[PDB]
Amino acid sequence: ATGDERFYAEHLMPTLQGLLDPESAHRLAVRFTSLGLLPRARFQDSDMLEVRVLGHKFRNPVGIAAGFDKHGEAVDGLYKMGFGFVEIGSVTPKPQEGNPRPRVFRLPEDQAVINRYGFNSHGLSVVEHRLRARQQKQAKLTEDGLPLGVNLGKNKTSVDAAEDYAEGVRVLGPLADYLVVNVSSPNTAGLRSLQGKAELRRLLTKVLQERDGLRRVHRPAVLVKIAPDLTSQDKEDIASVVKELGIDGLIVTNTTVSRPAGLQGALRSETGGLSGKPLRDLSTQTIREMYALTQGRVPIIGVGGVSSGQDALEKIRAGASLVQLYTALTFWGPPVVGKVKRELEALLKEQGFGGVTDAIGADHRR
Ligand SMILES: Cc1cc2nc3c(=O)[nH]c(=O)nc-3n(C[C@H](O)[C@H](O)[C@H](O)COP(=O)(O)O)c2cc1C
Ligand SMILES: Cc1cc(NC(=O)c2c(O)nn3ccccc23)c(C(C)C)cc1Oc1ccccc1
Ligand SMILES: O=C(O)c1cc(=O)[nH]c(=O)[nH]1
Repeated sequence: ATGDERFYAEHLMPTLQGLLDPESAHRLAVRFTSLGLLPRARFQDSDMLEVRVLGHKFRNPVGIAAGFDKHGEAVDGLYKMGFGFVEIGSVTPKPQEGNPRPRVFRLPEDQAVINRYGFNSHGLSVVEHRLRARQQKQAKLTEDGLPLGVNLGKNKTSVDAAEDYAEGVRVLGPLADYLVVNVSSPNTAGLRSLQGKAELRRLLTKVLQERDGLRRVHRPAVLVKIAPDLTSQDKEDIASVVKELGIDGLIVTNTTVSRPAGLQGALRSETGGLSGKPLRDLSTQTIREMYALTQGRVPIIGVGGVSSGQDALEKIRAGASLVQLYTALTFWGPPVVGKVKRELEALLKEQGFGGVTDAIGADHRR
């Protein structure tokens, strides 16, 4: 536990959060990150944290989840924070404002957040030019083990979701190491309902056709991001279509529209997706189920409620090859990234694993 770690968690972050509502704080965090105004990330990544998956090398398995850098403004500052990979978005085809404010809420007693941003997005064209301005720098980062993902959304007024996602593949696919199709945002009408098995097969067939049409060095992996709120039938159907079509991986999970018993925050009954600690074990159980339904042959990125090495390793043993976090960054600040990495390496050694790779799916072999 470095000095920075306790100072940020016990003094600095609680003070700033006391002065700034969550949306204003989010905006200032993006600005400061984009300018490089961050503490020293001292942790050096060891060989045991390296993972090779989705056609790329990841120097460590801890990424920043979608929704923090929605518009691609802070990618290099996020690598400087120590993340092994960065995912931007969600990005919609046209710019759109999102839902009226207030639309973000903190539940500090639960280590949780509720949000109904509604896909506020600068749009594909603005994000395209931002990534083009650093495209070759990113190629060098990716070669050195720091890949980039892009998360694709749809506009609120769209009549055909599949054409929204196709446009995103055509415009940002050539700039991404992997693309994400959300079947799971809680704050757009009809989005998650993209589950009708034949409809989902139609959607993903069109996405993969568009992807396969891109030139070889600009052809990304394609992943599906799902909610934790699916029925057992929904999960069976998703696993089936994913294997049938050759989808490259899954992200598990988005926020939940459930409200687990025991939440204490005054704002627990606000509409929106809940993230952070109340989501942690629901997300881990969804990883465990999707890994089994796909026979361990489809890489999973595990996400929901991760703030320690134990949280990360539980998801890896359940089936994740990589993990992401977001809500913990908002309460701990930048030092949380090195904390998770240091604790994960210690636990791997304690449990007798040679590295991250040896622990993926290990609970299923017991
Ligand atoms: C404020 C906020 C905005 C988010 N926006 C997006 C988004 O645009 N697209 C997406 O796929 N997930 C979005 N997410 C979900 C996260 O990517 C992640 O799946 C979820 O928050 C669980 O991780 P966590 O508990 O570590 O925060 C958002 C989450 C939060 C808290
Ligand atoms: C990494 C980070 C995050 C945040 N905060 C948020 O992002 C945030 C929040 O506070 N609530 N929230 C709800 C939904 C979504 C986001 C949020 C803040 C604010 C408290 C200013 C600062 C941050 O970086 C620092 C901290 C110290 C020194 C240098 C950089
Ligand atoms: O409201 C959004 O933009 C949003 C919130 C969230 O939790 N997940 C997502 O995919 N989008």
